[PDB]
Amino acid sequence: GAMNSSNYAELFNNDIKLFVDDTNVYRVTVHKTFEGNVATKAINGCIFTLNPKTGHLFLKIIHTSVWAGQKRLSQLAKWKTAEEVSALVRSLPKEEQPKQIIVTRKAMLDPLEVHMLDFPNIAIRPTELRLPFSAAMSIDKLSDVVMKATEPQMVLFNIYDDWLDRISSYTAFSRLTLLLRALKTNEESAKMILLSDPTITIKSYHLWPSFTDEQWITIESQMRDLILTEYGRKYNV
Amino acid sequence: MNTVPFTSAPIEVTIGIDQYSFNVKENQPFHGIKDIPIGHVHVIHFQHADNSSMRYGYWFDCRMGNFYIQYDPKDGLYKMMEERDGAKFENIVHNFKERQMMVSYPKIDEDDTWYNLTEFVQMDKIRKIVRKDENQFSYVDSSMTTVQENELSDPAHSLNYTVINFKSREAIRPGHEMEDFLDKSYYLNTVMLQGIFKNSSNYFGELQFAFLNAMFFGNYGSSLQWHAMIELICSSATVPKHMLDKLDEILYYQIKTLPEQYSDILLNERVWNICLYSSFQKNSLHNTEKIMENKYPELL
Ligand SMILES: O=C(O)c1cc(-c2ccccc2)no1
Repeated sequence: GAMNSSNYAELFNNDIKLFVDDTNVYRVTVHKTFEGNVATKAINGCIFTLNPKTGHLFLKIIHTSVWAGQKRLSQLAKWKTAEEVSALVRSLPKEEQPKQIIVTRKAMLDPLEVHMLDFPNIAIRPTELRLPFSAAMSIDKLSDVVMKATEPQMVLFNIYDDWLDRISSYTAFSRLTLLLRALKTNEESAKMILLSDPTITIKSYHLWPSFTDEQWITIESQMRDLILTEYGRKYNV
Repeated sequence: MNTVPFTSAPIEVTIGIDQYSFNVKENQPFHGIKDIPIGHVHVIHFQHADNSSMRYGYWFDCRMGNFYIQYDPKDGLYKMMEERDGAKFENIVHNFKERQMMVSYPKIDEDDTWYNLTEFVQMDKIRKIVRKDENQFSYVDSSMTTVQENELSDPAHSLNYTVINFKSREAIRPGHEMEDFLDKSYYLNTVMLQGIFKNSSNYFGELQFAFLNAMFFGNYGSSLQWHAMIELICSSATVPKHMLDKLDEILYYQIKTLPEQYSDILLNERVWNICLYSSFQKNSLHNTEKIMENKYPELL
């Protein structure tokens, strides 16, 4: 069934599972036309498919050519997402296939269920967590690969860098969600908190800076302050 | 015209014959139903006065044999039986008719209601949904489950309706997932009509039989099947015009006949609002839409 805060530790047990977020699949800019009407222009998107235990991210880049000459693009995007997740599962060896796929938006349930009929033992579930995965495109190296793509492409990342050498997957996911929530709430300020100290850098093969354990405590506290600050500005508190 | 005599009526019971019903008192001198129109299937159904649990009844066709009803005090119900001795049968019926111990099937001459509800229903198809090959008539009751219900538990006592499931491999061609899920025309025309039912008349017959079992017995799985067969047509972009026009007639007379006070339990709001107002065929059911809006506007 649904996934929430009561069964939160289930994300870090030994049953393979993937989160699928479709927020960034169909992305557009809205603009005026010469005649004063409004038009959309699509830009490249991505499917965010994440294993929360290992940090493995299957980023399928959605190139704007997939929309050419198609109708009802917001509906099509859900079915394209489900098509691509199904193709990913079929490409994995049996012992790597998930036992559960958790979708961040309930509108993905029927498209994914229909594309996965051949896998009746893979559970397709919603979640009551409000997960900030839309902010993935605020991670510079992810945004760069998506915008430079000239054709469909799958790129593999570990979204936890090397953190699991030092912390549990529960703690790593909690850190990721806090970082993404901060980037979603005030991107510029979060990026400034993450990059202000120039002596701490991002390794070529990483997504985030090489903070020590104590520096991650400081960063996490700065991110929580940013979020609370923004909540106060929003609601006049 | 044909006759279904009763040996007797030892327990108080409401007796239905098609869309008609009447009450018989405990040990009243009731000996059956006469003037039953030849040319249609019929259903004779029962609800005991002292225990309204289990509505039950029998589908039959007087052209296929001489049938009578007798109460079984061991199993506690009125049973249909066939009499093979033709002259005994006529002799019994004549005694009962001469003493005016039968009610008359009360058909008004202007009235096509029963034909309109059973136009596509044939006994041979009933006997494949309800499997009891030793009898020419078919028993149905309120609690009987369907094959689909039993997959999601005595198979000998089940309603073998054709399984319809919109999220099944039968309904969805590999490679046509979005197409087939949003437009059920493949499933309707190739899988169901060409493949399983062979023609629209058999499809409508099963739809009409499902409705009648839901209405007369309160059989829940029958109601599910009736709604699924409507939704399958309405959710298809490509349906032969003659089928759409016939479906409008079929549903109009079903909605016309439904007891007003049974609507909360016999009509699925989601299915009807989808079919009348959102589906491909939302503008193809003019007669049904008009009666639904004037008779059950709350549902919508
Ligand atoms: O490494 C970079 O690209 C970087 C760091 C900053 C920055 C600017 C203002 C305050 C804090 C950090 N801008 O770019």
